[PDB]
Order: sequence, then structure tokens, then C-alpha cells
Amino acid sequence: KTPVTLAKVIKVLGRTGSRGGVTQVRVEFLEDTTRTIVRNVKGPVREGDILVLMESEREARRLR
Amino acid sequence: DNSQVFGVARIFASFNDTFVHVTDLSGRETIARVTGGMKVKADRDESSPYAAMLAAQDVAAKCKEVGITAVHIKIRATGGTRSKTPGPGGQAALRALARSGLRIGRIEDVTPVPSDSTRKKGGRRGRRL
Amino acid sequence: SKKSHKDKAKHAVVLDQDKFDRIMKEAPTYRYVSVSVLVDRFKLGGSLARVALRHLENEGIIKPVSKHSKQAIYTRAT
Amino acid sequence: PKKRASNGRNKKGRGHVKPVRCVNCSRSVPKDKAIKRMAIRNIVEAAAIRDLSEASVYAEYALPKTYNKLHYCISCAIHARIVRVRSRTDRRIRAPPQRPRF
Amino acid sequence: TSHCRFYENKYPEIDDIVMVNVQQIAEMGAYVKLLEYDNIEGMILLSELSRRRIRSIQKLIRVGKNDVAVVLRVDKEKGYIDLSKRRVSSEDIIKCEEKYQKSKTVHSILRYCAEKFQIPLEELYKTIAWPLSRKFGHAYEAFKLSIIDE
Amino acid sequence: FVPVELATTIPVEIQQAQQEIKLFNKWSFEDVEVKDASLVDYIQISKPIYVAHTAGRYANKRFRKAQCPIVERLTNSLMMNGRNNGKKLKAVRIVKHTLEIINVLTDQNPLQVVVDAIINSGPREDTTRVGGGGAARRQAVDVSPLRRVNQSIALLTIGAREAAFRNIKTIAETLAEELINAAKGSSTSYAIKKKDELERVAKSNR
RNA sequence: CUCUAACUAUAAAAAUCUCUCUUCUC
Ligand SMILES: [Mg+2]
Ligand SMILES: [Mg+2]
Ligand SMILES: [Mg+2]
Ligand SMILES: [Mg+2]
Ligand SMILES: [Zn+2]
Repeated sequence: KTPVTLAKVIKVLGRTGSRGGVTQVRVEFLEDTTRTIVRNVKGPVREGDILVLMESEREARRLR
Repeated sequence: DNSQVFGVARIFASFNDTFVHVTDLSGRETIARVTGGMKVKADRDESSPYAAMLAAQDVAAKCKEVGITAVHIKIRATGGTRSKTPGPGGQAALRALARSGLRIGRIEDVTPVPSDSTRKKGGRRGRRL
Repeated sequence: SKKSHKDKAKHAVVLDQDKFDRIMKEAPTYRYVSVSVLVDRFKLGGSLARVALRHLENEGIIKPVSKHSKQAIYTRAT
Repeated sequence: PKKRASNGRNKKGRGHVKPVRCVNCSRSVPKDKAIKRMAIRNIVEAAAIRDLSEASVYAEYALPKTYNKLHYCISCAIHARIVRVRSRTDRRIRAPPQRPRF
Repeated sequence: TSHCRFYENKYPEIDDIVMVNVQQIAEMGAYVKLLEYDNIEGMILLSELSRRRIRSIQKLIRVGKNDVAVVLRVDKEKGYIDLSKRRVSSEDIIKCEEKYQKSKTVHSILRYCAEKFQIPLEELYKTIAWPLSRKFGHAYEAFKLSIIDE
Repeated sequence: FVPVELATTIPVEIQQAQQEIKLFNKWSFEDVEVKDASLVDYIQISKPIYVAHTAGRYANKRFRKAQCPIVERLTNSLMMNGRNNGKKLKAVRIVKHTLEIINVLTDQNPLQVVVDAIINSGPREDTTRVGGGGAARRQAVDVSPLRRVNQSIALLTIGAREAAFRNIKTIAETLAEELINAAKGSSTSYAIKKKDELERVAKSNR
């Protein structure tokens, strides 16, 4: 199948990673807007973007 | 009760290669044993949350084909004389079990904790690293 | 230097009669025409690609969309 | 010289106590010198509380906690961030770090 | 023209051992071509390339040379492979050697046949090699028999 | 349409109905819409422009790169090598030729083809270097929509460049081929091939 | 002038180094 889902960030939880080049945000689904995840992003984001996810059960873990 | 056919999830999450192993109420009958190392490549991420996630999806699918619709979580650490703290993957395994339609009842921790260890491996000065 | 390309002549340096009927027959049915498109079909060297491409502006076989240098953009006459 | 008038052990009048093993490196360390941390936590964290609540029979099922007293080593305690080097006038203070949250 | 894979289908299976000739290396890994099967490309990643710590790739891979590998995932729509190299057991490499050697013999013989008859290897394999592999599992034993029993 | 008389005679087609700004006086910015919802607001079709050439201060703040016209960003990414680095009028001419070529092939107003190719050729999940030296790991992560736009433009122009290099086809023709192939999901396109291969790497390294 | 609640989770490898030291009295 093609379970491509979307998720609009509601807040950005600083920038993580050893490189210092990835960030961590709290995304909320376009559907069921009470269901949120924490996810890692690689690039410039701000409050308002719509990420595309091929997963929904994954949660972000701080990169070391 | 509305005829929720029950099983016990009985997760075993060591610091490597977590286990998801659902059984009936008695526990004498074993179905859908699929583990963490069953589904992931690196041989080092058998303990990773993604490993337990895929293992949990497989056991959920197999049990749903069986007819069991609700499960009882029995989280177990490696136990014994070992670290006996729950592994990283077991929590993801439980979350994915609760995701895939299955109903959840009576989470228990059943790690084998001793009245004392016989002897803990590593010598008096322990693992030097 | 290292002749590992192993390319041949691969280009009609001089146009031949049968190749003339070839250029004329698929002068249409080539819904987009350019010098590179013309030489893609092995039938033109590339200098005469411009010659044949310019000659086709004789009886309106193809129409120009833009006639900027360094290339050309031609479509079938409809 | 004495870096610690308490010698670190916190024994003062026993002579010998029974050692305990490190959780990480399994170092046979005396039970009073060893740093003990009581990890009381939730068997399912806030990351999945909503999911479990929606997908569980027995409405308003009080989910259980998990309790473990961890007997760290001391090299492990320095390395695993459990305990930190302190100022020589700050070593005086034995009260825990002031109630992380109220 | 060396094409028309040894087996009865052009695509791999999920667990098999294979042997590979490297063609190039990129930063994330190498998308290389399979020789146990005809030509289909697939990735070998650096994390699952070397046994020990990956200090060098030029010394280990030696692009343009032959190595053992296995296949973990398959793309059965247009053709893409995920392969592995560290998970080759001490017993795996030996049977990979023998399998590739017999395959190479049966390939070179029929390649000579195609070159002398100037007919594509596809038709020749479909007419000769495939029924023999069906009957006796591999055409080389059939060649030995034809040497002995006709 | 109401040709205004003046002492200077501007051509009629330049005077016809010019409350209807077109890109090169050939393509309408209306009728062009973004199929994907994630990459909207990071592809600038809203503002009409008469040229794909504007001296805009699109690199002063952090996020103004989005507000730059998408065709302008394609132009600016075409002018990428030492041999041709400052030359932008050449890039504008190349883009104009590519737009005409795309209009010829499957008319499908070429701005929509550009937008669709950019949507398709941008990866949705990527990797990052997280291994602690001793063990080399790539950790699968998600990409910002702005970085999706940037990366899509990057591979599109890179594929056009590598196709045009020591080849008979002009840079405009190769760019048009890449844009057309990336408008659909045709794996023959280099940009879409890199997109798919990077995404499947990231899947392999969850 | 009355008060005990929240939380995790990093240990790859790294050996050695030939000079020469100089005054404070208003
Ligand atoms: Mg140490
Ligand atoms: Mg000292
Ligand atoms: Mg102490
Ligand atoms: Mg006494
Ligand atoms: Zn210790």
C-alpha cells in the first residue's frame, strides 16, 4: 500500500544530533488533531510546515 | 464480558533481541512467537524499538487471524542475576500491540527478581570498559 | 587518449537519396523537431542537421515556435 | 589528604558491611558507599498513555507503576551522569538537588 | 551478448547466497550488478559491507573484482535489490564458490555456442539449458552424462 | 484589444490585455496549482512575473527563499559551475527554451509540468550521519518541505547538467526531458531515480 | 498563614618525544 500521511508541526523542540544539523519537532496529524508525535526533521522548519511521513508508529529519539 | 477471547502478550525485553510471545490464559499453548531479531538486519538493533514494533505487528496479525482479540501484557526484563531493568524495545512492542486493534488488559511486570543472586557475572572488579 | 568509447562514424556526413525520403517521410509524425532530435535518429551528421531543418521551412512542413540561435524549436504543421 | 571526612563510605562504626554489585559494570562495592537510586516510573510512559487508554478494556484501569532500586557503581555513577563532581565547598551539602519539581 | 540469467527467472529470492562484481562506490553504499543472476542492480551498504570496522573501502571491495554476498530484500516491480556482505558465514563462501564455478562453466560454453551461431543467448537458453536444469537440477551434470551417456 | 495610440508604438501583443501577466508573455500563472498540500507555500506561483529574472534580496533573512518565484529558483540553480557561474541571462534563455520545449511536448502548461516534477522528485524521508565513529550508522529522518523543494531543484538541475555534458542535446532539451520524466514517475529520470534510491536507503536504515 | 508526585534512555581505536633556565637594588 501507500500509507503516506501528513503532519503539521505545532511546536519545535530545539535542534539535536551530533552534527547539529537536524531538528526535533512535535507534529500533529491533519486528521485526528488530538493525536501527536515527536519527530526528527533534517532541514529548516518552523511552526506551520506539513511534513510527509511514511510511518506513524515511530517516535523521535534524541540523536547522539 | 462480550466474549473477548483473551490471551497474554507476555513481552520479554532484554538489552538485546526483545521477545513478543502471546499465549492463552493457561500459558501451556504458544502461538505467534515472532521475536525482534526475526525481522531486523543489523544484528545489533534486535533490541531497537523498530524491531519490537515489527514483531508486535506480526503477532497482532497472527493472533487476529487466530481469533484472540484482547491480550494481557506480561512485561519481563532479563531478570535473574542480570540487569533486570526493562529493555529498550519492550515498550515499543507494547505500544504497537495496543495500536493494532487489540484490546489491552491487566498489564503486569513478571521479571524474575531473586531473594538474592547466586553470584553476579563479571568478577569482583566487574566489566572494565 | 583512452579510446574505450569505441564509437563509430555513426553519422551521415553526406545525405543520400533514401535518407532524403526518410527525412521527408518523418518530416511530419515527429511532433517535436530540433537539431538534436534530428541527429538522434542516426540519419544526420549534425551540420546538415541545420541544413535539413532550415530547408523544411519551404512549404510549411513544420512550424517555428522560436528561432533563437544555438538551437531550434519546431512543431508539426497542423 | 582527606578529601572526605566521611571517607565516602558513610559507615562510621561498623568496620565491614556486605558489598553489593553494580547494575552496569557489576563492581563488588560496599552497600553504603554504592550510590542507590530509587527508579519509580510508569510502566507505560506519556508517549503511549492515550493509546493504551483508548485501546484497553476495564475502563479507568489504573495502570501499574514499576519500582527498582538501582545500586550503581561509582565509576559508573560518574560516567552515567548519575552523580557529578562538585566544588570543594559544595561537597558539604548532602541534601538532594532541591526537589526537581513541585 | 551475455544475458538471460542462469536460473529460471531474472529476479532473486529472499535469503539466497550470490556472488557479485562491483562496478562503483558511492558515499552511502554501492549499487552493483549481480552475476549469479543476469544483470539486475542493487545496493550494498557500508554498514553491512565489511566484517570488521570499516576503515577502508578500496582495500575491501576492490571494484572490478568478485565477492560473495547474500540478498535480504527484493523489488519485484521494476528490479532493485538489497544485499548484505558481512553476513557471509565461513561455510557460505565455499558453496558460493562451487555454485558460481559450475554456473560460469555452463555460461561460457553456451556463450561460445551463441557466438559461433550468432543467435541471442535468450533463445538458446530457453531451448537447451532450461529443460536440462528442470530435469537434473543443473545442466553441468547433464553435460557430464552426455560425455558418458547420450 | 484596445490598442493604445502613442508616439512610441509598443507591439500589439504587448498591449492587448496586460492585466493578465504571463511568465514570458506565453504561460499563464493562473490555472497552475500545487497537487501536494505539504509543499504549498514553498512553491511561489502566487505572484505573477514578466521575467524569470529579479534582483530580489532572497538570501537576507532565513525563510525568504520560499517567496522567490519557483522558476527563478530553477534559473538560479542552472547557473552552477565554475565555467558558468555568474551567467544568468544564459540561464534565463535556457529556462525559456525549456518551457517552450515542454509546451511542445504534451502541452500541459509547462509551469504545471515544472511544479509536478518538483513535487515528485523531492524525497520525503532521508538519512543523517549518527554513528559514533566506531560503528557507522545512518539514522532515518524526515525532511523539511523547504528542503524537499531545494533538493528536488538540485537533482533536477544536476541531472540536466550531467545529461548535457559532452552530449549532442542542448542543456535546454535535457532539462525539458528531465522535467517531463519527473512530471510522471518515470524512473528513467535521474532526479526521480535519486529520490527513489535515497528513500529506499532511508527505509533500509530505520 | 496550612502541604510528599513525576519520570528514563551513549561506554570502538589513540604508542613515544633530544637541549635550555638567566641579577633585583630607592
Ligand atoms: Mg573508564
Ligand atoms: Mg588525591
Ligand atoms: Mg557516597
Ligand atoms: Mg562500636
Ligand atoms: Zn559500576
